[PDB]
Amino acid sequence: NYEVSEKAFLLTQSKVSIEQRKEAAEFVLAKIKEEEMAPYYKYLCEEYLVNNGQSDLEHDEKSDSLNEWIKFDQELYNELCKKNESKIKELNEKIQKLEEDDEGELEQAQAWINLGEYYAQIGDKDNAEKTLGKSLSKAISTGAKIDVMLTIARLGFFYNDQLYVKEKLEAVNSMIEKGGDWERRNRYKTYYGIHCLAVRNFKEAAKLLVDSLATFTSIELTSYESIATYASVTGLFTLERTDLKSKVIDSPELLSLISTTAALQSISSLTISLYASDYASYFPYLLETYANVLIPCKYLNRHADFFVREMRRKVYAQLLESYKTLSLKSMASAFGVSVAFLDNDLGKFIPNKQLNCVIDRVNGIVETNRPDNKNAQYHLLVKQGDGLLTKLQKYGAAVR
Amino acid sequence: GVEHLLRIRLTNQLKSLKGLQSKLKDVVEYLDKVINKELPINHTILGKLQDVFNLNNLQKALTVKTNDELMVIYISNLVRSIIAFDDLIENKIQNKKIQEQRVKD
Repeated sequence: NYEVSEKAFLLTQSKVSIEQRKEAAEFVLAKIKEEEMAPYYKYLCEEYLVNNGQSDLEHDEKSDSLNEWIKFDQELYNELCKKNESKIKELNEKIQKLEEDDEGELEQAQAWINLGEYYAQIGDKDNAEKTLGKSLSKAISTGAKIDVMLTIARLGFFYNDQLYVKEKLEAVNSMIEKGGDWERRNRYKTYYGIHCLAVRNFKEAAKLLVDSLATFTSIELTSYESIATYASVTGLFTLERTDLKSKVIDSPELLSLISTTAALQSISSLTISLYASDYASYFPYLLETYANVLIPCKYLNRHADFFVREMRRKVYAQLLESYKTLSLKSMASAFGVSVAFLDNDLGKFIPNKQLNCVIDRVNGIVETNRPDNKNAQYHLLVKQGDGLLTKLQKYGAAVR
Repeated sequence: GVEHLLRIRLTNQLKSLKGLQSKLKDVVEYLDKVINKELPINHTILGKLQDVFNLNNLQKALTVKTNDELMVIYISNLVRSIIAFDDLIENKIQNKKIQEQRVKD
């Protein structure tokens, strides 16, 4: 269900082109004639409002925005009951006869597991996890448990529900912790970091994506280079510049990945320009980054403007370490900013204690604040040193 | 052998003051004898006496540099602040003992 999830994701916010939502809408109507996508489109209008929420024919009666092409016509309306008879009335009667004839054990479990995948395309989630629970008691080895954790993971992928799905994803590994091969051991930890990207835990969850996407891909939902853009942007985002030379710019998979398609423009254009300390050509590569990468990708657009605040402070911080004092004519008259427009970027970063820099408003001499031998031994020691008696007397003064 | 027949930080500092008065009482009594009444034949010993005073008996020229030498003393208080907090580690663990006594009681 990645095709309808990735392409129709442009229905959230697209400020670039109008045909982006139109071209992606063709894949929605093409894939829905085979398998039922109806519960996916119903949630699109129930998530974001006053943008695309008025395009549904029957939810409430509304017409708005630019898109008349996403809807259920009189054909799919009559096909709504046709798919329900095949996915419920037809399948449940065949499995019910298996319990009466008592044929096999794991074969009956795989029947409920395969049937449980149809409930994801139905839109009733109470019977989705119920059928998986019936096959849970019939599951013996780890072969039948592979598709169980995949169907449960689709509940948060297909319905975009990060609340009730993460409880079931953790319940499988917590009740019985085995993992089998290290391939699945990374799968239980991958789904853990997916729901943490919705709450935006930053480098905690995002550090596992660059490791998993550079080794193995499920290959069933998508391809290797389609979701590779998630690890390309978060690669330089989470990892410091010191380790970018031994990891990102030199990699067996990444250097062969840029030759597959030009839609990345991260591990190549942004990495080489950042390692060369040249910000003249580095910034125009960011112009095609957010547009052609962050917006179309799902988990990347969940952040969007959350990337730059961490990245914009870091790109200048690395330049301040290479010189004691810089010049305003280098920043204002050359690369990324003008004179007056510089106050908007570094103006809000310093009061947040993100970086320490000094700009001269007369002679135009940029000055860098260097802690020298102070560092965390003196100043930062006082800050985090007060937490010793703060956390001790918090619950300690009340005894029991 | 003599220890068996005969048988901390504040006591060690007590001997320091006794050595401070030794510097005071030895110089004042000796120097006052050479000067004023009854000058003995001297200036042979005086060269050795003033050899101590050149190097608040020592040097005020390092007062600016002394603050850099005092830094090690300030560093000793950096860890000691946690060492004083390290006593609260056992102090918090010992809280479980009495709390356990109330459960058994």
